[PDB]
Order: sequence, then structure tokens, then C-alpha cells
Amino acid sequence: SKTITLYLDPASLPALNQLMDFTQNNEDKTHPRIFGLSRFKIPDNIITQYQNIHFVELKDNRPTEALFTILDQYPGNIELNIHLNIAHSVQLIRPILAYRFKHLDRVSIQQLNLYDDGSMEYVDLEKEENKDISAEIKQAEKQLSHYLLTGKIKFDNPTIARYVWQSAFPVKYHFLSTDYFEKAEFLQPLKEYLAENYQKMDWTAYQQLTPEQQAFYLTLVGFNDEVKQSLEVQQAKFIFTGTTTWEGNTEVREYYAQQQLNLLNHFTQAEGDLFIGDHYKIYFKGHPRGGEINDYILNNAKNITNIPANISFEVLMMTGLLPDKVGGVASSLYFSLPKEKISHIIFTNNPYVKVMRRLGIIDESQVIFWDSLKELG
Ligand SMILES: Nc1ccn([C@@H]2O[C@H](COP(=O)(O)O)[C@@H](O)[C@H]2O)c(=O)n1
Repeated sequence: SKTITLYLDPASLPALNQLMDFTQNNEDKTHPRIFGLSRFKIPDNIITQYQNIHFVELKDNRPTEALFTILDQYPGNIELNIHLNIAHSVQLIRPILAYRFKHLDRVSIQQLNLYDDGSMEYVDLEKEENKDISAEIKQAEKQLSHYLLTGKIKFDNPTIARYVWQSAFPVKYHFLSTDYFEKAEFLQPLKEYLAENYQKMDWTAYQQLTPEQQAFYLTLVGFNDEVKQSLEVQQAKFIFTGTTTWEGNTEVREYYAQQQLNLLNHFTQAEGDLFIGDHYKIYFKGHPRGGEINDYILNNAKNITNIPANISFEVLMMTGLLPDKVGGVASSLYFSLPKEKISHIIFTNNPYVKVMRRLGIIDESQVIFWDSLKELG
């Protein structure tokens, strides 16, 4: 049989890891590959070097039936090597299971590689604090069994169902935070259940690539020379991190733009509650989905250097280009940021807060929210 590798991710963290996997394997120019990465366009110069390389759109967190046409090109026995986003794993593998169903003799699942979406997994697990995890796991395994057998999705506990793929396939999980699993006492039954099927995301993998593969990887994530250089200057550096909002509105986006500009000034103005001192060069790392929110900071702020919003913050870590201090709105990027580089984390009782306090990312101090900082200026 042939092995076909599928890389599916609507978000960004998993994509970063999958792109690394691609890079690590990039010597093989003919291994069938199917990219379903909503946030990363593989440039055409790289595309033209590979054969049997395919692309599928995602819609509603699942590949479209365009996937069937790709797969039909491989008439032999095929084994599926699948990389997914943990939070949306159930939906992302739905059409693959559907296709498998129409082709039992030829199509089988080799294994699954699951990666965290971000803070979302943790916030959702935090909400199961009061439940009997052990009982929840068994229900999940049983319901997953029904899905695999009927194609129908029905989970009493959709959060816990994300973690029971062991019962069906060889799987490896890559967690943003292993600590959460090891330290949260109510999750001890999930931890033991997972046994040897998980590991921490290895942010040092980049260091082990050859220099040409590094240049290659940088092209996939879009970390160009111009950005690299401004982060190599020899001066004290602070990066303000932006956030965004789902709420496809305007009054909310606008409000978020205003508050985030205010939060910036609390960091950068002498009268601010968060004032960092006047010995740092200021940088802005807007949120990749910030849109107008990011424009708003660049249009109204003063002596600040922009790090193109599309570049995922974790790329700076991999390339060793982390600044001295990082501050801004609570974000998935703070789960992997070295502790001594945290200036201050602000939020917009609260499970996101509970998660970060449990992980020690924030202390017992007293959470600062958006709306408690006065309008400076
Ligand atoms: N200011 C920001 C915010 C998020 N991000 C990217 O978006 C991902 C998810 O972030 P949020 O949890 O903040 O939505 C982060 O892991 C990071 O890769 C960024 O690069 N810069």
C-alpha cells in the first residue's frame, strides 16, 4: 500500500507543527501529501518542486468533498497518515471516515497526530473540573465507537471525546501544556489513560534542521529578512501583543481597538499603570486575525516597530529572536513563552484566568482586565 499524509488545520499552532513535519520530510519529493491548512499558503516556488502534492479547502472545520477527488487518484491500497487539530479533530476527520466507509477494502487509517489549537483546549478542559473523568472517558470511547461504525457524531462530552482516539487508532498527541495534564488533579484519570501517547510540542525542532531546511521553513511561515533584521538589533526590546475578537460586529471590534490602544499606552507612557520604563524599543505583534484592530494601533501609536501580524509569534522563539519583555492581552502564545520574558498579561471566576494561574503563567496577584484601566491621554 501507499501512505498518504494529510495535514489538516484551520488554525495556526497545529499548522506550524505540521509544516515542521513537512520540512523534516522535505527530502522525499514524491510522497503523496494533502494540505488543508487554512492559514498557510505554500508558495508556488516550493509547490513546483514536489509531485503528488495536493490542496483541499476547509469549511466548517472539515475538508470539502474535493478531498474525495484527490483520493480517487490513488487506486491502490492506501494508508492514511493524518495530522489534525485536537479541538476540531472529530469534524476534521469526518469526511475521511466517510470516504473510508465507501472503500473498506482499499482505504485504512495508519495513524493520527494531534496538535493543540491553543488556549481553547485548556479552557474547555477546565470546565470539566467537577465531573467524573473516568466515567467520561468510557462514555467518550463508547460514543467514538458508534461514530466509527455509523458515521454519526453524538458525544455527551465533546471535550473529553477529543482525547480518546487511542481506542481506535495509533495516535500521538502534542500538547501546548503537559503541565496542565500533570498538575490538574481532576485530570489525573485522563493523564494515566493517555499513558505514552502524548508529548509536549518541541519548539526546539527548528534548531535541529539543517540551515537550508531552516530557510525553507521560514518561507512556509512567512518570516522574511526584513523582520528578522529588526529583531537582531542590539538593544532592549519589548513586544506588545495584540488580540482579536470573533464577534463579527463593529461596535465590539471598535471597542477592542480602542481598549487595546489604551492598554499599549499603559505600558509605554510614564503615567501608565504598566509602565515599562524608557529603555526599551517598542514592537507591535498584532493578532493574525486582528484586521482593523491592528491598523488601529499602527495608525494611532507613536514610535513603534511593526512585526507583520501574519507571522505567528512562536516563530520568534524557534529562531531565537525573542525580545526581553513581552506584554499584552491573554493569548495562546503566553503558554510557551519563557517565564522571565513576561511583562504583564491583561484579560478582556474566569476559566482562562483559572488555567493561567494553575499553570503558574500568572500568579495569585490580582488579574487586570481591559475595562479597569483608565483612558489615558
Ligand atoms: N498577538 C498575537 C496573538 C496571537 N498570535 C498567534 O495566534 C495564536 C493563537 O492566539 P490567540 O490564542 O491569542 O488567539 C498564537 O499561538 C500565535 O501563534 C500572534 O502571533 N500574535
